[PDB]
Amino acid sequence: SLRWLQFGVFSPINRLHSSKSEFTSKEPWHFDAVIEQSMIDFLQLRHQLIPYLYSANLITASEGRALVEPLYYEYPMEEEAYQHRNQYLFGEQLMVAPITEKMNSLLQMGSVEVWFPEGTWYDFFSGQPYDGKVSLKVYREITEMPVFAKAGAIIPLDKNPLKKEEIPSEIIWKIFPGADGEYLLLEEDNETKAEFVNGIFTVTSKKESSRKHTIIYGEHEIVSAKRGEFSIDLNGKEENFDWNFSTALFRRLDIAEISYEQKDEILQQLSLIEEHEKQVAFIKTNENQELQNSLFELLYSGK
Amino acid sequence: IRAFEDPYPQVAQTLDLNTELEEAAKFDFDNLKFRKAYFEEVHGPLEKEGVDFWWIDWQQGAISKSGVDPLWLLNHYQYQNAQKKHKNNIILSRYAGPGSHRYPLGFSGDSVISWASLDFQPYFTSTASNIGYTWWSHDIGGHMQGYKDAELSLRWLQFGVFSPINRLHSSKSEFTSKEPWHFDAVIEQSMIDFLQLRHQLIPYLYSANLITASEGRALVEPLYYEYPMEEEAYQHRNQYLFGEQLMVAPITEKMNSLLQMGSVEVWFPEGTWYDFFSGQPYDGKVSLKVYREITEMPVFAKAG
Amino acid sequence: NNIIKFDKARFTVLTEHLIRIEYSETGEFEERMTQMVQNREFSEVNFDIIEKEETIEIITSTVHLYYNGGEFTNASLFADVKFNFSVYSNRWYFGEKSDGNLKGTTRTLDMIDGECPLEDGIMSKNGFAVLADKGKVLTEVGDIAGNSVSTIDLYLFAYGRDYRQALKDFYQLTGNTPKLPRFALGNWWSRYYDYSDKSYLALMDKFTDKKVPLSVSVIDMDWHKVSEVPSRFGSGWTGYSWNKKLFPNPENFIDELHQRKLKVTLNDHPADGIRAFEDPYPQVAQTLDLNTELEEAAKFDFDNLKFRKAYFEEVHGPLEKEGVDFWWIDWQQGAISKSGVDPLWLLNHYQYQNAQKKHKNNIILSRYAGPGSHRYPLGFSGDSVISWASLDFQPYFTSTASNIGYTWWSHDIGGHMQGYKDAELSLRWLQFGVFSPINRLHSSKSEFTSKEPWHFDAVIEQSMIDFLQLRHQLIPYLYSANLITASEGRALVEPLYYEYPMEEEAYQHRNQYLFGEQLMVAPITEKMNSLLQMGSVEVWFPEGTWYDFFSGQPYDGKVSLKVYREITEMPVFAKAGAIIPLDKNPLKKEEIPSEIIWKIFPGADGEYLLLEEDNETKAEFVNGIFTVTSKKESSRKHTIIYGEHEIVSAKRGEFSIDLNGKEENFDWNFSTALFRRLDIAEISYEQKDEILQQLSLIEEHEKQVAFIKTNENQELQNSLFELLYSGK
Ligand SMILES: OC[C@@H](O)[C@H](O)[C@@H](O)CO
Ligand SMILES: OC[C@@H](O)[C@H](O)[C@@H](O)CO
Repeated sequence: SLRWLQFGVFSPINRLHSSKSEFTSKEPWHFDAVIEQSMIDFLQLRHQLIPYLYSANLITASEGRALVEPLYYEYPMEEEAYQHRNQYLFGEQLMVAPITEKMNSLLQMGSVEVWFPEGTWYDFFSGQPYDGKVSLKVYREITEMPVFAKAGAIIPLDKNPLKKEEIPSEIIWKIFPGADGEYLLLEEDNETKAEFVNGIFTVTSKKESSRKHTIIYGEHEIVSAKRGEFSIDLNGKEENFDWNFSTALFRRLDIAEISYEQKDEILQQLSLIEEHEKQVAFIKTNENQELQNSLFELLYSGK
Repeated sequence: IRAFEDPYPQVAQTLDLNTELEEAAKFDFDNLKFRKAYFEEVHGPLEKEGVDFWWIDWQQGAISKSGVDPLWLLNHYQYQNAQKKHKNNIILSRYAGPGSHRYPLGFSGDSVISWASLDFQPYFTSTASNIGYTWWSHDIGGHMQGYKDAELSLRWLQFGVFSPINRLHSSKSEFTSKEPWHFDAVIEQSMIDFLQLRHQLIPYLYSANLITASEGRALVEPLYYEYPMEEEAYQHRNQYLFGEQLMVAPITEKMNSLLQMGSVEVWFPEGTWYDFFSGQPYDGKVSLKVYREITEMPVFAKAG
Repeated sequence: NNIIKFDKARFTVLTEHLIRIEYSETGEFEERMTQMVQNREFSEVNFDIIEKEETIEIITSTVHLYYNGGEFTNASLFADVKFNFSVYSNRWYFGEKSDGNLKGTTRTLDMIDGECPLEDGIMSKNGFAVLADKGKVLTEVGDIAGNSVSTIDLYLFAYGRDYRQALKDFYQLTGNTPKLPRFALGNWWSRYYDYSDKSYLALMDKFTDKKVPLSVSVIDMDWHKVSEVPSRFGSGWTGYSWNKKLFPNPENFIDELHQRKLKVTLNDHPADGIRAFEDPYPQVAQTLDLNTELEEAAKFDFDNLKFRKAYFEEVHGPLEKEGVDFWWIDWQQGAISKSGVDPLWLLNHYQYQNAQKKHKNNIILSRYAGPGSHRYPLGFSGDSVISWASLDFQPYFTSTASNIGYTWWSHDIGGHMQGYKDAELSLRWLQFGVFSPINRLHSSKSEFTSKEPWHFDAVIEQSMIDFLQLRHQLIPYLYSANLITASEGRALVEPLYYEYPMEEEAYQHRNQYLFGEQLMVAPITEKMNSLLQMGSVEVWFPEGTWYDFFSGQPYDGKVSLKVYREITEMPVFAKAGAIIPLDKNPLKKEEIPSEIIWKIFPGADGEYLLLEEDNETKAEFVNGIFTVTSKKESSRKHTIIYGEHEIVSAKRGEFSIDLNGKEENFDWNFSTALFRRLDIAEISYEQKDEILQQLSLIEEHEKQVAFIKTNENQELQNSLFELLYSGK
């Protein structure tokens, strides 16, 4: 039910529905506290995405571009773009690889094989980095979805998803460091251009308005509730996400339903072995094949 | 007490040791002067800093010149010495044979973390009453090695709350903490609820403690103590009487994923029984498989 | 000085790490040698004593040994080591076992299919071991004298993880291993088969035709009467009388083997003694005054001086006169004797002594007879079951034996009896055998178990012939190591933990070993994966740069890496700067090589000392300069191979050559190796094509590894990973 909702949020329309059974309600509070909270978080995220969704709607209607695109629309000459049936582009800034198989109980994580095009990619939620071009098995807890953004991506989010407003009074601009980027937010009665060029972020609009703009640069909120058109130099600011190998490794070993002797040995050897190639050699000896692939994803992001 | 230790100068003077050769005060509990140095000059300064009682952690065998197990010498003499610190003081140490119940508490040590270890422990604990050793303190959730399973940790804590002592402990792993918040919101909340319940039960537990001491009745009784002529009382190894008012059937096997519930076969003696938590009723005498979510434990009370 | 008495005990501090402990009811302590101990003369060492009325403590650099008086008990006699290898296994108690012992060996592999228990050795991960001396005392000249007056006699070893020094001082205490003769280090031929003189000589000539060198010709029990023995005598198992239908002129047959430069040994089953149908019986019956009309047997009795003398002079004597060079003592009839001395120990002790009258540095072939019996090489492990499990045990069994100083185990290469046919098992076993102390092919009485290479298909036969030639190329290296065992107490075969005592991985690769000082061996002891058409073993590479000795495939240490080989290749490695001498002429019958190849592994300095019968030759590699010198001059011609290329051919005398200009790199390359492994693999052609294309196209090493990580064949992932690791 939770994986299906994760997909629905990153689908054209997010309509919860069920047949006549007393037992098939999609109410988040039908489920346990963990599932309930994750469902509520995703349902709030859908409303946060409405500006991005409404803009892409106006693009479909005016320029004949689909919100959801097969990978081969953007990468028609890459063979891997035809080999990831459930992977897609979601508007122009986001790439989605939904987890659609039950978790491996030994890992306490589900997984999907992701194709990362040439470029630097970040997990939209965690900032975990990936060097494209590569095909890589990625693992997530049942509460986390594989959604990626390129260096230079700019995504607008409604800052007030619960407040009943015909158009957002406040937009968060979420920026992924490491390249130039551009987002055009089309609305009922405006257009707003966010530009990021040699570390300069500039917002302009065809019409003035009372809208207040929040800017998040990688990890850090730089500007809260700033009105009107402006420019800010982000060259001074920390470009790096907090995501780190050591923290992620500890979490994956800690949730895994494996032997404590194996957890201890993996934590000790990956902490002690400095050379990346010898860390990979160490995980290649592990008898649990899916555990190897999970540890490999962390070592590949951390390379 | 070896030559690097803080108390060594004082012990070396007391026992006439050659300090330039770094002569150790070797463990010798057969020796009156060694024991006196151990209690007065080694434990003494640590008790003056505020140590209330001693966890004697002996795993080095049964060899002495007297032929007396050093574990028995430690438990006997340290229990006696503990009464100078505090009225009705305790130790925490392994079982030293029949009569060593005079030196509570029992400490069962380095269990492997497994469903198997949990499934043995209620039987182990009630069976110990048959040699009068009624205060076993097990590492709740298991000590070492074994496998991670948050459900196992939660079932183990349910049992510990309805055991003689509820001591959370783990080995040296970064991964084996028994903190409730180590686990997900569901497991964490249930663990917190069970830990609160242990303190709710202290009046009951403390009253039963006075009964053990004055009347020779175990807190944890095998079913056959109350029902000696009932064959079913010999066929439910993990089922027990917990004081005089409660019957416990801990769940000690992983849940059936299709039901999202664990189960145990309970024998209900003649009479009307209720689930202590839910009020679910049961007409005895019957043997019935009972099912609980991982957050719920089978504990029963009779009408009245 | 180094002797302290207290109560009824005596303590001798032989080294800072070695203490003799004795108890005596009579106040007399034992000075005589024992079956085990040959020498208690050691240089004075420093230690401290705390002696009180009722207690003594002896303190060395590595142990506190305590005695509280009275009879030795676990409470009265104990010791703490001055190490922290364990949290609480650092105490020895008299008569108690502690954990950490790395084991030693056992009498035999008779009837063992896979693993069997071993006795304790003198080596422990926790730093101490006790070696009980339960043997009889010897006379000056080495005869059994009777019971020790030291009714308890123990050696406490407290060497920590200085395993090499423990073994050195054990050899000082128990006597060094004698020198082997060079002939023992070549290939032996053996088979429990009723050869005639003609059929045996035809086989030796077939070995020559097939380019397989041999040093020893074993003749098993069918040399003597078997089925002809009248049943009133018992069986034909014991025999001292030639079957004259098979060997009508024994002395001529043995001269024929001698003319082929082969040493000859006969199987001896001693246990039924010399019975009345035997050819030597009239002479033995005269000497021992037996009742010949009642057919009184000379029953086996090695406690008896007159029996031993009759056995040596009147039974072995005539066979040795016919040309028998040395004795295969094949005892499987138990440990019972009036003296309480194991008949196997008496045989090994006395036959090894007697064998020295025949030849300088002569040998026997016999089962292990307990601590000190390394004085009577060679070891014979006996009737192993022909199985993968038995081969998988054998490397571990062999290196572990060094922990009780028994360094010359000769296993039946390819296993002895029963079990199952598998040509690949036979080939893997020979690979190990070649890199073992002794390479003796042998088999039980089956028509189907010959170890002849031509028993097998063309691929297996050629590989077997190649490995059998390699054994003879290795005799210089083996002989030099043999002189090092005899002179310095260093085993040819060492467990990894002798060199790397502090590396946990040195305890985790049971079948991996150092073979002399220049080579590290990881034999494959499991059947191949048919999908890969390769077998594999997990290898621990210590820090440093390693090369496959055969291929020059490189490995950056420290790493644990699964390595894959076709059934025709063995994992043997050498470090940067390794120098290994090879006989250039393994098939030529020379008493010492006329020509040595010097194989140099580039990338560091190195040094090798080739010890011989009447020379020492030093090879030095310092800043790209290779230099050969010798204690004595000789006609010897030296060939130098530096990495891939022959630099100097057939150069005489001492000399120095600059190799700084020459190619250091081996040809071994990723692309060639990748193609070979994909090509032999029994996998889909679509997978082979895709792997070849992607690993060629993807340039970044980490993305090549990411590509192989997606492969659904887990073992193919590991095989491709080994290549990428070597190619990083
Ligand atoms: O002091 C460390 C010990 O291993 C303890 O943690 C055990 O609980 C003793 O049984
Ligand atoms: O003499 C026949 C024996 O069976 C030998 O072949 C064995 O190798 C002895 O162990």
